[PDB]
Amino acid sequence: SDRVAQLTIGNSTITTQEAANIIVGYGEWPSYCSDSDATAVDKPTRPDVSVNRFYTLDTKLWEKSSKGWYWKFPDVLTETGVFGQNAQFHYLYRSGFCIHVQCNASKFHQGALLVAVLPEYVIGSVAGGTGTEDTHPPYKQTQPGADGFELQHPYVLDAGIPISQLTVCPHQWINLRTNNCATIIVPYINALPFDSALNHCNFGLLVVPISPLDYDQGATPVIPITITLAPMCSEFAGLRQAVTQ
Amino acid sequence: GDRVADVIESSIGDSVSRALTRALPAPTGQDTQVSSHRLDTGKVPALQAAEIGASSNASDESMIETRCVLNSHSTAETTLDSFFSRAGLVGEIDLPLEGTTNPNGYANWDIDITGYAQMRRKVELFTYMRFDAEFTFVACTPTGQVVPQLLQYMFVPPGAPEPDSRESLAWQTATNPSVFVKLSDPPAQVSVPFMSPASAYQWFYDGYPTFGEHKQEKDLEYGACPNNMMGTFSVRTVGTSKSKYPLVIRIYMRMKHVRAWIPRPMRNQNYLFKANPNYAGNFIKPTGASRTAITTL
Amino acid sequence: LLQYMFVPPGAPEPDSRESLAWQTATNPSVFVKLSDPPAQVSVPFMSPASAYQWFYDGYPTFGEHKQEKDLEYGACPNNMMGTFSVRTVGTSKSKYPLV
Amino acid sequence: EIGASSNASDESMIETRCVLNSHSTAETTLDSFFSRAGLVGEIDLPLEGTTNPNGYANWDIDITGYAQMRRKVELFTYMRFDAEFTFVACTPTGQVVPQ
Amino acid sequence: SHENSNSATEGSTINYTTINYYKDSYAATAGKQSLKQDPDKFANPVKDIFTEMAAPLK
Amino acid sequence: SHENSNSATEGSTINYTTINYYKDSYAATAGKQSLKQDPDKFANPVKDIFTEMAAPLK
Amino acid sequence: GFPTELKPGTNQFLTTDDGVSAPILPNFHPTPCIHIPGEVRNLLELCQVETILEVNNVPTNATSLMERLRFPVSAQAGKGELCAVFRADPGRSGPWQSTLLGQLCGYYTQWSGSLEVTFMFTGSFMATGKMLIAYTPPGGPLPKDRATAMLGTHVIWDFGLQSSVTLVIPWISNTHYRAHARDGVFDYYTTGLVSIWYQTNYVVPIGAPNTAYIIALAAAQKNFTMKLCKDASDILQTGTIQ
Amino acid sequence: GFPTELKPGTNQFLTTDDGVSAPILPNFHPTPCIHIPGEVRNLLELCQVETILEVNNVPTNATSLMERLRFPVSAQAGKGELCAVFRADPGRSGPWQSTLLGQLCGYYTQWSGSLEVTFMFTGSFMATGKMLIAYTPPGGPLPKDRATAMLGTHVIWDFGLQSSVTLVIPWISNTHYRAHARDGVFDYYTTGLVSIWYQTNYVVPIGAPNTAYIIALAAAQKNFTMKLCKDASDILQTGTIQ
Amino acid sequence: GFPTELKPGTNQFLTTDDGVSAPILPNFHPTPCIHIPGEVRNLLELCQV
Ligand SMILES: CCCCCCCCCCCCC/C=C/[C@H](O)[C@H](N)CO
Ligand SMILES: CCCCCCCCCCCCC/C=C/[C@H](O)[C@H](N)CO
Repeated sequence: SDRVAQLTIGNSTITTQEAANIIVGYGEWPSYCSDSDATAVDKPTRPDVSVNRFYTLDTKLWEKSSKGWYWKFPDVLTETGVFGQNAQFHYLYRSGFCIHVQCNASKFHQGALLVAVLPEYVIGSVAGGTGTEDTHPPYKQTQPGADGFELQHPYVLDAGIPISQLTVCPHQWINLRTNNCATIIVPYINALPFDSALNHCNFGLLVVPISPLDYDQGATPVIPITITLAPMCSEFAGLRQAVTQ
Repeated sequence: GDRVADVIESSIGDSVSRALTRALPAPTGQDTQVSSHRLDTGKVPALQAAEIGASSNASDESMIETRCVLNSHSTAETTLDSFFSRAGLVGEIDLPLEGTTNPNGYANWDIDITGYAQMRRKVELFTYMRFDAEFTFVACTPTGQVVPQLLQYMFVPPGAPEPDSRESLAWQTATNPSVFVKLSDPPAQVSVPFMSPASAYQWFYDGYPTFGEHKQEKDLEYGACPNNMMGTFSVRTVGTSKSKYPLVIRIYMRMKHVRAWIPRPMRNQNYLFKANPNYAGNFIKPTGASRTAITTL
Repeated sequence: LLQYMFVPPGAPEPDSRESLAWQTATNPSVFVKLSDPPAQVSVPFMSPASAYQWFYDGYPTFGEHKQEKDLEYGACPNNMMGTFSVRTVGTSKSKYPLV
Repeated sequence: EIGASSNASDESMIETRCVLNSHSTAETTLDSFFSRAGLVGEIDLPLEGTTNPNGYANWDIDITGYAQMRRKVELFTYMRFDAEFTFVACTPTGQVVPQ
Repeated sequence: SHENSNSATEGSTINYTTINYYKDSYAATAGKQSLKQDPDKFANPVKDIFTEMAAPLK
Repeated sequence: SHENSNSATEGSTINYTTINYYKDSYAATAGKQSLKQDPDKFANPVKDIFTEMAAPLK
Repeated sequence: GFPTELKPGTNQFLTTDDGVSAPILPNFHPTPCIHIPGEVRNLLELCQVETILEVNNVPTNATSLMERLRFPVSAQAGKGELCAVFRADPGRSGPWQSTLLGQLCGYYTQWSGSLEVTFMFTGSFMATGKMLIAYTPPGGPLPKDRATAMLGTHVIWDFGLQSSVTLVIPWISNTHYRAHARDGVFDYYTTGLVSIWYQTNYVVPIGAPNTAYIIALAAAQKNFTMKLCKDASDILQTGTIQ
Repeated sequence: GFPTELKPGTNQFLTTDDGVSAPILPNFHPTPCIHIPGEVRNLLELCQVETILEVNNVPTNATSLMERLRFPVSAQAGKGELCAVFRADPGRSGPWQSTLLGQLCGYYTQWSGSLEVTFMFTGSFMATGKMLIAYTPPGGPLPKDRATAMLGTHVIWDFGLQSSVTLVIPWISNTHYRAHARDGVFDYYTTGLVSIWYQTNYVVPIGAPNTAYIIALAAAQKNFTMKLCKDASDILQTGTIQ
Repeated sequence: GFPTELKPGTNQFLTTDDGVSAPILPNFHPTPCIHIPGEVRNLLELCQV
């Protein structure tokens, strides 16, 4: 926890100083969460720690020709990312999160982003003629990687849903003009009390640059984007298979 | 003996408070002064104001009751049930005397929403829902003339077998509820309970006795032609043989006790298929009627 | 069998038997065989003001006296307001005259 | 363990059941088991023939008419139940007649 | 009496209760103003406090 | 009042009682929680006693 | 038979009614619904959640779909010209058709399509300048100059430290919307307008970009309500929906 | 006639309903039922009464029908091989189809087919040895060795003075059983398994027999319930039933 | 069916009667009528002006 464990670096590309930018709404870790109920002969347990620290996946770069990127959960919690030592064994999973997005730029750049979390974000793929009613949902697209993937048509959100009405979900406006911080908290969202470690992927994270990035020649042409997450209140259990030892 | 323990994740202080019941608003606020009121005094124009408060004839006095309109109508036609008010014609089952559509009298149909794109549009504003259901049945000849005849209706719960021929014992059964009524009688009003195996309607692995969900290895989401085994319907013509009149049956579905969760942006593309919201990725269209310029209308 | 339906003000006009306005979902409809007793029914107070008075009350567009932006024609159905519609149930014509 | 019984026994601070009230949980009683009403009798009356020429037709209560019903009913030795009956008459082509 | 969800679980506290009645005098599932488990309208200690003067520390 | 089985014999004590009513307000044969003949839930003096130590005589 | 009376309203069928239903499965108890968050209580509280609004709805192609949302405020002319105008009709056409408020208006007949809006500026950090925002009440012509628009109601924006502004529209009802006994005879419709004027030129230090982009938002508050549930008519179909 | 209303739901007929009946013999009083013991109150308490379970269901002839019930534990190999495995599906096929729990499961759709079992040993008096019993949770492969099976959950039996052991199965529900909108498209079904491993060889003094036989039982407890009464489908008919 | 009696006055239609009506639009609340002066209470007070 704190800011150290294995990863102790606290200085990104601009090597910034002078305190941090968080802007807290809640009161410093507002309590634990529930356990719910079930209707079968299964029951999970808790792994406590080693998942309670912070994590900083790779930094994607913003350019003028950018279109936006998205992530799927808990795809990045698996081996597809830093973790993967306690994610592919068990069967049940559920957790909150403390997602923090930190950007950085000089005072001469312009542009503005938009963060949003869409629960049960099922992509309708690129489509456009790929006639599929129900044959085989893809796995090479819905799980790109911990790096995310650039969008094709952000206006229709590559699914047919308009981008304009996105702000219904929780969202913040990353504006290069004034601030660079973005802290969001997402509780557990699922119909069933507990989820599986399989193709029942939870909410997806969306980041779309609405205001295009621009500047004058001679300055830095690319602005990095940092992604951090903190799995509040996670669990792991459930396993039964062939020959055991 | 024990050396390791750590959970934390807690906060202490002003969690909850006193327990009261005072569902009545009172005069709140008044006024506060700032500075010299001017138009172009230098910092910002178009300054603000404030009020105190009042709530109809309940709060404060009740000396005069001057509403905006002298009680024209009701003011709550906006709830979820109000939205889901009508009962649209969902099923249009057709029974000819002879032909290829339904030659053997039997006709199988199942509940769905993709039959009406408008209904699907209206129903897909959310993610999770929980509602009851009702059904009404009207039978008439293509020329609209009642005839003397008896009909057999039956509901089929999820996972039950499919009666294919008129001679199928599934028509007999004992577990599948059935309804018998002559068509000259009034229509057959009926209700259907909440038949989902979870707390909200959501597809994927919910049908078939076998497996499901994404990335199949152990199951097919086909089940032959009746994909996604769920609440379906069946209908015969009562008789050891064929009937003497053509029939055109109709369905009327109606929600009741509707509760939604997790709204999402509605839609901005034409629907393509069932259970797979694709779109015209090469024929992407705008949303509103575009105008010529921005300076002028 | 007969099909009745009420049409609220400002709703479109079902012209042909094949018009989807016959289907709709918002226009209330009534179905009853003619051999059955008559179809008693009620209609609430549908005016947009506190009393019945014409002029600018119909059409989605403008109205009142001295037109410049609107026509009080709406084609043949002048003054869009509470109207009625009636069909003969059937994919084809019927076998009896009706009054 | 120690023990607890729903929101009745011990406290009632939180009510976290396994499922948020999906349906009823008692479709297992004897009446629930014996729920439907199966088609037991299928008496047939022709206009002429050999089955029932003289209009009369005699039938008696039994269970062996349905092997499945007999299977379901012979799990016990002693039983005590009431009975009900409903009758539907139709032509082989399914057309009501005045009679 | 009172049932928590319907049989054992929790969550359908004030959502689902009872089943049905006769075909002439029936009812549905809802809540009342009297005879609850616990009124949830108890909070809001502060309503107007000081107008503007909170903390000009910097 | 109360009938033992129906007329004279015993055995149908809480099994069969009364007959029927009108076609609109009818009833059936069952039992209640108040006004019984005798509650049969009276036993179970011991519930947990000593944990294990009963009699290691041999 | 019973001392009853023949009822001259039965035997019929109404599509917008209710009555004694009929359950089919007595032995059933559906899964008890647990409390999942995000439960919506009313079709409202979707009519006052901020949603970005397109005004520069000039492009109609596919790639250039993006800049329908925002419009430029570059520094070429900076004294007295106009930026853009629009109407306040939610469910007819144009801007409000793209937001959620207009989408919900497309399901009723008694609408407002009005009240507060919001403008978020994307100047780099060092841009200064003042914009004039004015509103014209219904039944009025748009001013031909900035001075005329200055009268009535208006507000002067700035770029020093504002980065936001929330103008509010009043609500007024005087005339008759549509009293058509038949269609095709009346074409009298009008509504107030909103305009944006260049107050001062767009100042910028040597080194910062020239063109910025102002975005616009849309929302309402707790005064107005929708009414007269009517069936929406659209073209969101393709015929071939297997 | 009476101030009534025509009811748009009557004149029909439902097969799963009830209402005002009609007795035919008023002058009647059936024999008053005396208290005969063994009165069954619910279809349950047949789902937790012990019933022997067949696992060695290899034979299909008539004379050899007996040893379908029990299986040998003779001493030929005694270090690391497997005895037998099965599934936990009550009402599909195989073992549980022979007991009473599966027979009752064949009348519903929401089953478990799980929980406690029991093994009774029939060694003479002087047989010693240890058996390894392990359970694999759903969505997992059966271990390829005894060491892997040792992990997770397991129990080590013995023959000194045990003559019995009662392993219990937990209950877990995560995925979707069957969400078929139509049949023939999905074939995704899986369940946890149970295995028996030779821990140590089968010791025996010189004079006692070599082959013994372990029997197996089956029962449940008061946690799980059956649901969704559906009509059972069988072939227990011969057509000619006079 | 129910313990009723066949009623020898039903199935007819009277032009000067009333009874159980049937509203068609449940979600409706007409404009609340404010007090406009000159409200006439009876066909009289026109017979003595
Ligand atoms: C397999 C079909 C859906 C594939 C996934 C796309 C979106 C996933 C969430 C919506 C689909 C399931 C949730 C329920 C949506 C509609 O309200 C239901 N059809 C209700 O009838
Ligand atoms: C446009 C038609 C009327 C033109 C103006 C002539 C007289 C104006 C006042 C009377 C007309 C509107 C007020 C209502 C009169 C009648 O009571 C209504 N038709 C009631 O149905």
